[PDB]
Amino acid sequence: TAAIPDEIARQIVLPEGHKDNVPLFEAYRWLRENQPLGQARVEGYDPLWLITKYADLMEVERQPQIFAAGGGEDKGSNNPILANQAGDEFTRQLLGGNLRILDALPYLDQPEHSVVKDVAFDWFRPANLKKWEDRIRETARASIDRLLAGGPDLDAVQEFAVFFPLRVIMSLFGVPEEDEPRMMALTQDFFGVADPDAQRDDIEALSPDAAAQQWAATIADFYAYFDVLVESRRAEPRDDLATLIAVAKDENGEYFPKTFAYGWFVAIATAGHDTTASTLAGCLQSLAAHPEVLDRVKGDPDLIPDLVNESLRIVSPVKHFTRVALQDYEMRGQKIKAGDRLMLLFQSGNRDAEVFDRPDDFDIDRRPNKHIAFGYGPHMCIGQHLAKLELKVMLQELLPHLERVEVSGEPKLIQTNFVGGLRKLPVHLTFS
Ligand code: HEM
Repeated sequence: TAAIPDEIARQIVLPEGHKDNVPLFEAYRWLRENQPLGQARVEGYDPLWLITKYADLMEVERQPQIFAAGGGEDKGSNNPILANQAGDEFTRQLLGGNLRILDALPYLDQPEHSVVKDVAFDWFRPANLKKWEDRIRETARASIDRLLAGGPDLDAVQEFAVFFPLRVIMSLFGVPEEDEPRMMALTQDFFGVADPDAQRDDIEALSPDAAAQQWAATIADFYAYFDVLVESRRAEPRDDLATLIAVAKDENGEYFPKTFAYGWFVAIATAGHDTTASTLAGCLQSLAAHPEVLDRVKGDPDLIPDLVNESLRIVSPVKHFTRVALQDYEMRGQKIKAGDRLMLLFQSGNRDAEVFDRPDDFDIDRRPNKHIAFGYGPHMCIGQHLAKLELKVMLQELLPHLERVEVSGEPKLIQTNFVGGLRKLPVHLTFS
């Protein structure tokens, strides 16, 4: 019944707690072993049930009519992405009483979620992504050509891994190549709201609501860009993902509101490349630590999907979404009350020893690899098949050209409790 101890709670709830993976993962582990379902009561935050166990993540996510993302019929009464209390008060002042700052899938509950998700569900299915594999492979090869040209010493993140997923999604999306640097800068603002090296110049960095001001400012910049793209594609449809979303109409034959397209576009333009870049950089970091794995996958390229799955489980770059209980609910001997918020800790589920043998080991021979890096339930990642295709294609093209990865300098993580991973990985590569 006791609250989670304050230093364990702060490690997971505060963005500064994610600056270093070692103490973060040790806090997840302490909970899984000692207090698998407790309430964090951190100053400045709402109370949060920390969902640390793999089984519990599935139990919550498969019951959306009990555990809502956006607050159910009171739309926007829950923020699916954890802000501090001051930040949710800023957003309620800006929007007028609610937190639904985007019409993107994470903010929506059924049945609205289901109607909106169906606009793009088919596009993202594996069979419908096959048509893009040759373009993806040509982009991977061009990126590898630049890696070989630039020599063996680099930041494997900012000087390699960020570019391939950005070019892939912008080409599929239909954003011109010259607009990639703007999308990259806005993505850093969006995922960097609480990172001290990613502060926008136009917000008060030290305000109690700074992250929420940065979130809102970045969304307004994306809206200005995507208004022009939606109007362009409605006027002249093209064979791109922008068009599919921009022209979408509801059951009454009316366009979905423009902000619904903007919501898809914000998710595509941010998660559509950043998570893949994080997983690729993480995989390279793990191949430096486990050179015998690089040797094995070069010897058997059919192991590449297994390498991708284990990189997803270990990196788990999307750390959480929040839920709110619409009714009282008993789980694991605890009484969640109506109105209580939950924090779904996907990285912790991915280290659950009840599911994974030696869960901190990098082991590509987990078959099946039961990871929950893409979440679960109706909100399960829509982009998962595109991410796994891009990572497979890039590793098929890259690994034959790598004999060894050495980390030659200090890795840096994005300081976030949301969408994180490496921002810097200094390497020395040995090419074949
Ligand atoms: C390594 C790559 C990725 C990882 C690990 C990842 C992980 C996740 C996770 C954990 C969730 C939340 C699921 C839940 O609420 O249960 C999610 C949601 C989502 N992801 Fe992915 N993602 C990846 C790539 C992508 C890509 C490539 C796209 C788009 C092209 C994308 C678009 C989305 C969207 C739109 C949502 C919201 C779904 C909803 O609420 O219904 N993701 N992702």
